[PDB]
Amino acid sequence: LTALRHRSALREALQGRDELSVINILRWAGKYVADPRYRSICVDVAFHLIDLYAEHVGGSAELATQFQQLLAKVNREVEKAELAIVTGGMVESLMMSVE
Amino acid sequence: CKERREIYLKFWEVGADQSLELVTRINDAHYTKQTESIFDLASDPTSARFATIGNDGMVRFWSPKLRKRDGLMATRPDGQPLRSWSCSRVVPLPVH
Amino acid sequence: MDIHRCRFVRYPASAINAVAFTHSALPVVSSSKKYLQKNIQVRLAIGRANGDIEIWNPLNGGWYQEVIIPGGKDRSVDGLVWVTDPDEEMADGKIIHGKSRLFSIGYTTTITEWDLEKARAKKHASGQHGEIWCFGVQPLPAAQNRKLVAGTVDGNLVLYSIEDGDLKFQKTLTRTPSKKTKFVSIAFQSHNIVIVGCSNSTICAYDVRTGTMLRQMTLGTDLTGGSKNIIVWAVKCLPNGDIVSGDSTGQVCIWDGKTYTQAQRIQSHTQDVLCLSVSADGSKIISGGMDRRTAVYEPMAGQSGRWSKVFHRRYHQHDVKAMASFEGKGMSVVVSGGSDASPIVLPLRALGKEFHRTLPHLPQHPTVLSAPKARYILSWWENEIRIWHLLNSAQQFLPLNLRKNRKFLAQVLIKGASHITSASISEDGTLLAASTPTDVKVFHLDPLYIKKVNMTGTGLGATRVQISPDKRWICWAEEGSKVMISRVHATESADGISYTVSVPHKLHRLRRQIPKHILLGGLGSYDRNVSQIAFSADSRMLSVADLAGYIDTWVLRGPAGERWARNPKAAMIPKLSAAPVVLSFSPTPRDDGDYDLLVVTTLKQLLIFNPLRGMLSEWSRRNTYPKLPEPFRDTRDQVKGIVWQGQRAWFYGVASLFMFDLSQDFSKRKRGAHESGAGSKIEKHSLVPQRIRAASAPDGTKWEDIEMVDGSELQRLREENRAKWWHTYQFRPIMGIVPIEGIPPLEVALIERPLSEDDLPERYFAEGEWER
Amino acid sequence: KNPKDKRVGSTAYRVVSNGGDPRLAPKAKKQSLNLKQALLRRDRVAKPRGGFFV
Amino acid sequence: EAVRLKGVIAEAANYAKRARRALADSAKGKAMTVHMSAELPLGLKTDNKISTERVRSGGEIVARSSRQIGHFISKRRGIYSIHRISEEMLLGAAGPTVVQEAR
Amino acid sequence: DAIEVAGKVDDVLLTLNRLTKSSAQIIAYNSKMLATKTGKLLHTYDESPQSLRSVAGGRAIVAAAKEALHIGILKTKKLASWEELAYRFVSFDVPDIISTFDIRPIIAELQDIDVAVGGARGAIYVYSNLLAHLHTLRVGTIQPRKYHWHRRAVHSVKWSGDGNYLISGGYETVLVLWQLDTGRVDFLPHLSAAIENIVVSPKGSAYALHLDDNSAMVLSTAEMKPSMYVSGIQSLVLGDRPSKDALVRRVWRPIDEIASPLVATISPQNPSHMFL
RNA sequence: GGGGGGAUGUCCGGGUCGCCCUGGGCACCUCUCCCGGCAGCCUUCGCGGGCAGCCGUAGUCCCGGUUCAUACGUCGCCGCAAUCGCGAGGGGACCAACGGGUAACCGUUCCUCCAAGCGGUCGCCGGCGAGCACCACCCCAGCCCCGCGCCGCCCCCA
Repeated sequence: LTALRHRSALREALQGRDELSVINILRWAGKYVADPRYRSICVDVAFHLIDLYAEHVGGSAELATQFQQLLAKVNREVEKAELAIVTGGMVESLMMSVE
Repeated sequence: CKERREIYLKFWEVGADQSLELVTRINDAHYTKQTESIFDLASDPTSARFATIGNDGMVRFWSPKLRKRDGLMATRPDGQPLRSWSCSRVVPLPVH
Repeated sequence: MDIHRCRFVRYPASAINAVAFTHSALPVVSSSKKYLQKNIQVRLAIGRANGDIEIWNPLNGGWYQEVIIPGGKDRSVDGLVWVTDPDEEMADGKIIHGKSRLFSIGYTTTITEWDLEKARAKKHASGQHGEIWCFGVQPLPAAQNRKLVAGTVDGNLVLYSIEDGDLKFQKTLTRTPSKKTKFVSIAFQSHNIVIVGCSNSTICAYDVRTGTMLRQMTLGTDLTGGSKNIIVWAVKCLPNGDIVSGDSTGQVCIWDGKTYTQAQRIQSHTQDVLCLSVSADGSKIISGGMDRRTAVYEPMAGQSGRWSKVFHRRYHQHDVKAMASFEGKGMSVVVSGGSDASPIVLPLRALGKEFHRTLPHLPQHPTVLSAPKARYILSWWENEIRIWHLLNSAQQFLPLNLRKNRKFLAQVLIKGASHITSASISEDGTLLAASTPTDVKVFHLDPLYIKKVNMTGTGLGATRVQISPDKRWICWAEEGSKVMISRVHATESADGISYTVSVPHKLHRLRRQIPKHILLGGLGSYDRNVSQIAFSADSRMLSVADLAGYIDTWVLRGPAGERWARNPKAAMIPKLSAAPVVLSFSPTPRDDGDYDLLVVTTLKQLLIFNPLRGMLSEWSRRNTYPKLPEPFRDTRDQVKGIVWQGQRAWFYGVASLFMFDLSQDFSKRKRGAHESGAGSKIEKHSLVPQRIRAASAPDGTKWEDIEMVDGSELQRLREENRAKWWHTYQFRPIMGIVPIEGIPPLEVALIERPLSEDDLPERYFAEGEWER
Repeated sequence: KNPKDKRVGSTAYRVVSNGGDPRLAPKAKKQSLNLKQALLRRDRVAKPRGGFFV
Repeated sequence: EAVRLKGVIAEAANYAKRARRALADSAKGKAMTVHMSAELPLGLKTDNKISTERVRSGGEIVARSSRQIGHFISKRRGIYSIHRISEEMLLGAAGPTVVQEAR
Repeated sequence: DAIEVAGKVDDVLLTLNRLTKSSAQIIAYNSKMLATKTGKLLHTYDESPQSLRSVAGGRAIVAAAKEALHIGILKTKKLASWEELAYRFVSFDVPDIISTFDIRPIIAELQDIDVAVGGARGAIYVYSNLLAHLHTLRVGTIQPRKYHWHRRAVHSVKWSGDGNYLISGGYETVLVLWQLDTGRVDFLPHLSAAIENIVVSPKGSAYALHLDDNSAMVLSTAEMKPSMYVSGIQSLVLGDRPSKDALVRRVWRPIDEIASPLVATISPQNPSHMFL
């Protein structure tokens, strides 16, 4: 995926998919936002699949539920990133209290 | 695109056959809420120290150390130890 | 005019399996022997995978789809062969042209000669063997002793006789030694030397006299990977003696024939070759294959026997399964047919000099009907008739309710295995009629409930069928040429209306005057099959027209004392210069008791008759063909049909639309330029150059252009006897324009059929050829 | 279709069957038709047929 | 909560602006697929007007020919549509009234 | 070129000089005629002229206009006197925008020529027999053989020795070779930069390429290996001749510019070296 | 996009009441020049300039509804060094989401532990075996595919 954003063909790579294919790619995405080490690239792909396959979510409700299970991890992915900075401030001026 | 800027820094050694080899790579040498475009780099003319300034505003000072985690020194298979640079110092900058 | 566009009628396409000219070429004459070469009947026969064999007339750029004969269920075609005798000379030097017999193969052990005069299969002939996978006629040097060669799956070359109008399997030339060789492509380098490409990567050369084996040619493994059998998909012969063959790697090979060995290989396509063509002088090579792509190749200057590709291009959207080339009466073309249902024709001598022509993928007949009082629309194919009711107008809606507005109302399926040639409906939609080549059946409908009105007297089918607007007469073109009518009687009872058909009454068509050499030569008594039939708006007058241009009409004399007699002015009705494509009575009545018959022939000849006077209407005497507007004069589109208005008539081809005011009179495509029978010339980007300027006078100010070549009194009278017209092409795949009710306003259904990959068969790819 | 034959065990009683094609057209052999189909489709694979569907 | 609803009202205003563009062109008579009911399309997508430029090999661009533009308006057409002509069209002045089935 | 003025073969110089911007003129010179700086005007043509080459000797010359081509055939034979140096010219439009071209002279006479021409669409037209096609007012129907492989501009097209291979290279860093005896292509696929130029040895042995990153490679045939290797500074150059794909309005039109100074360090402990 | 106009259709004070208008709402066709590009043709080496310019929108006689893709030289085995992954099976949370059921709750997906075992990447100053041959011809059995006949079952009427 770093290769396909670097040679700019992620949009080509994802614009021709089908129901089951975006089921699999969404399943990978929803599995792998949670790692921040590739969260950027994953959320780029997530943006693209939103641009590309949000139309037939009512035509296929099992993918709407997959579209939901995208959020169903993301609504606690706000809390991981938030509580990160909540912990992220808890360290920094304890370092200041050293001096 | 200014969000999706990707800025590598790589430390390299050179062999007398003009060989350029990696020793380290840092993906984030200047980071705040988003990445900071790193402004300048300079060498200490007396020591192996590289200072650099970025959009963070901090100047960071990097020196090569020996790869040795818990006393086990990391040697290249020919025997020589693995050198690796590191942020030896950080200096923030007061702004007006 | 309120128009309802429609795309839910999934008219299924069919893969063209055969393209077949009745002549590969004609001997070239000058302008002064055009009168000799005028009466030569040249046509193109095509077979599609639903078993449909259809004949078109080239018309030197016209390409009018003459006839369609569909075959039954689980019935396809793959081959097609014309058998034209050499031209006969009568005792006084009159010419009788060669009677061209049509033969086909129906994926059987049987070869079938077809009769197009009675418009069915004439004869079958079957040998005890495998299934024939290529066949063709022995060429000409004997004179009256010609034969058919057919290769098959087990191998055995079967040999049929064709003379005295007979089609009988004679004997087997030779079978392959292996039990694993399939005979897949046939050609003939000489009268007695036959060359057949064959499944085990071979091209075997035999002599037909004693069934002997001249040689074998070999083909390697496909170094494209596995599947180590090369499939010799096609062979063609150059007229000078060399042999060329297309293969399974997409390559093409060139073979010296006097030693039958290969001089050259060319790597051209990426997937397989499916068809080839050679110029009639033996100069140009054409190769069409399943990369939806086709190439042309020329001989290298200098080096003998060496050729090279000039270029390639995608014309089609699916493969190019079959093709046929013609070079005669100044028209050098090649017709290519595949599976995207659209024939594509190319110039040979002006290849890279004129644009191609995409013929309509849809049939000539519109095959769309409407009971406008019932607002029922109708379309039939292989065994079924499909009916939609619209149940609402357009001004009521003038989004969410158009889906309920249309409705898949009904679908009836015919019994047996035949196909519906034609159909007719009553104006109120209570009477339906389906015509097969085997029988004709009527169905009474009550708003549904459908009952089968059973027909007596028939048993041989019909080609055309119309029902009178007053629901009293049913007429049919039986076996193409035989017009026959039966009265239907509508008896009421306490349950409702019921209908009983009388005996079919025959009405004798007029004995036309044709010379005997024309009656014998060509396709013989062929064009006498009729294409268009019409009752009047009151069904007191009947009129029929054939493929020749003749029109025979009939009057209805009342006293059931009603019977149809001949109109005496039908003799004064003259024969048309072209085949009439559309004819219709005017529903707006006249004031003298006569009718007004609007006719358009395939040269776009628009005119109108006063048939009881036996003459043209005065408005047609006024408005001439030079008076006709140029967007109608230049269309290259055969008029599919007409819908009437009060003072207007709305015409439609396949991609064109017009409306004319018949009350009024009237005041880009080039005209005087001479081309082949396909497309207009190139203007901007062609492989040939356009401006060739020589330069004398070294200052460069004097140049040269090197050409690249190998009724005044009548209009006085017609003006002393004494606009509103419109055209568009913004509805490209029109298959039906049918009126409905609910200069007057009318609603109308414009049903189209765009082609998709979904309708198309799917493309298969191995690992290498993966298209971008 | 054609009526199937009734054997006594030794003899095969059959009604003769020739009523299918009066004058229309010969019924194609789907077996050989599939042979030619695969012979085109030697070892390739097709494309995903449509777009977004089950 | 403000950032959550920041996002939603941002995209809502953007899609409403593009919908003003598309329904302006539809009232003109360019026959685009826009929504007809009083509820939000799940795809927040609009039919843009056809790019008159056609990208060719290798990167060169020629303007789109009217033939392919008509091919593109044809593929943008739907399954069933009432396409009423006017007498102002018949004389050549104004345009039609198009109503396609809600897709 | 080298021609026989009366009985002595000497060097003639053909100068293509613009008279307006969209037009130019070709003028012949001897040594003494160039010394007196007067010249033999042969042809002026008015369609944004690009170039000119000629056959060995002086039988045929060829001017490359943007979309057309001009062919000059020397009217007299053996060139008895100097003053009878006249060339019959015919112009004709190539269907693509002409980038470059090469010719093989079909030969002790000059019996014909075969011309390959490459255009920035990525196309090669080869014309088989121009002299036999234009020697004959009326001419027969001419049609080149089409060869499209490259997506971007083609930059350098030549013939292989005995002319059996159409050798070429352009922007896409692939040395491409049309087979010309069968329908195959053979390519040395991944060069370091765009192929700016291709040239051929006197024998069929050695190819020499100029490559867009200031480089030159001389290879031997079917060895394809660097037998003579030279590279230069490879700096960002403001191009005198701007670009060969800057003619047909790409999505990004490449512009000769320098938006930043070059990054470079001389090596200490070895000041003879510099990284850039 | 602006600045502006001539004209289409429209409501609220309205007017002798009609041509419509002013005051508010206005959407469009048109004209106007200033926005962005695109071309050509002279100019000068070029830098630049000039000239008469088109387009920013829709359906065609046909028809560009096109043309376009990146190499051989050798493979297989298993060993070393760094590096990552999957996980059979056995365990936890019941967080979240979905679909049912009011609900209880169920189920599905998910989060995570332990892990039999298993690969994958680069560097091997690793080793080992072998190169047409993963072939030609032929034959016999075999997986798939497809064709028809025979049964087995279920049918219904009987």
